[PDB]
Amino acid sequence: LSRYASEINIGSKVNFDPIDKNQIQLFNLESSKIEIILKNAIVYNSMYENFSTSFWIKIPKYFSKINLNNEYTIINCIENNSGWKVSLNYGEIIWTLQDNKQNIQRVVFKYSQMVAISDYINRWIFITITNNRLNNSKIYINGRLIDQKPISNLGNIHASNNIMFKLDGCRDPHRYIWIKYFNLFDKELNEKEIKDLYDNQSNSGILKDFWGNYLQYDKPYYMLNLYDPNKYVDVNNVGIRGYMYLKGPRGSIVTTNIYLNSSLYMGTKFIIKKYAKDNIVRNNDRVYINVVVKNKEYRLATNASQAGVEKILSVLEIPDVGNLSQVVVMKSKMNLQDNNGNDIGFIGFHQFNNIDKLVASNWYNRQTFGCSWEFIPVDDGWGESPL
Ligand SMILES: CC(=O)N[C@H]1[C@H]([C@H](O)[C@H](O)CO)O[C@@](O[C@@H]2[C@@H](O)[C@H](O)O[C@H](CO)[C@@H]2O)(C(=O)O)C[C@@H]1O
Repeated sequence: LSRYASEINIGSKVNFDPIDKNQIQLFNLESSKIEIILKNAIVYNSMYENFSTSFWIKIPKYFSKINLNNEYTIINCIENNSGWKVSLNYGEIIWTLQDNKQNIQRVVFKYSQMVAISDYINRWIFITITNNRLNNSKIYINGRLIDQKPISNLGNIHASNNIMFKLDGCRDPHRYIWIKYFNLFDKELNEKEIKDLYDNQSNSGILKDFWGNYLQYDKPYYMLNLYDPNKYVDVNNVGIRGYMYLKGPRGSIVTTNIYLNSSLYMGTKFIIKKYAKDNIVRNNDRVYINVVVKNKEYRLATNASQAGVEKILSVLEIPDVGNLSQVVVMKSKMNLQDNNGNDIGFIGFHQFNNIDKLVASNWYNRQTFGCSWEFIPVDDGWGESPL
């Protein structure tokens, strides 16, 4: 789907996401490419006309020293040494402009791999790049302005007729990217236009996992509580006599001079089960939550007749749930309901004798709280090994 091109050439080694066919995976392989041939009107050739581009990208973590000092192109629109391109490097997204007089200007976005929880590593991020031929070129990340450089000294920019989506110059043989929702604009977008594009293309009716992919059923997720991200979920004991609690701190995954992050595959995984025709978790879906303890699934539930508004959650055997409250209404996070269809509360945590146990409390519904979760599945772009 491209309203900019008359011909779309797809190499034999382009992979498409089966759950979300909008997502395109381009490998560091020579047939892993998509060339689009712009319509004659969309082709850029001017000294004064402003233009802007936007796209979503998910960049896997850089794992080794073979990734340092290796700027490689991913989106190429340069012909006869003139035009624009998007390139990548170790912890960098790079925008480059070239005129017909060997003038070059680069605008760069930088993110670190030496952070506990990154917002960019192996996660979908919205990139917007805007260009005002009378002053500056700007790069936005998730709608926030990051950096800007002057381009007014650049003469005529005759871009290419084609746009080549392909990893070019990359020395990492395992390297790939995910890309979707490429767009071109014949104006300099302002912050509000970028803000609206970011929200419009977010698919707010579908829940997303930690990496930005669609939330799915029968997919094991490691849980992260956004109020205190240094904790992970554990199960004291299975049965109505045990509870779920948040214990910390998280571990570390390290590779010297490359990355130092918190480990994400920690704690008892959650598995979302269907209750009330695909494997996509949408807003207001009523689902079941299964929790694995020692490689065995059990049903998350509680006894809402317990004292206090904070209803401590237990992990019971599925055949032995009885009439205990278990239905969860997913929301884009988890609103546990009783069998009467009434809210018991958003799933969060509450301190009980120095133990931050997971509770379902309507105090959240009344009122970032302890009910803010992220679902972290195993992903090749992260690289960690599940313990
Ligand atoms: C005590 C503390 O430092 N933090 C609280 C936190 C804050 O009250 C608030 O979210 C700051 O923005 O809120 C959390 O705790 C809640 C309790 O304060 C409340 O009485 O009961 C809640 C459960 O029904 C919940 O435990 C939270 O938002 O989860 C965490 C912490 O206690």
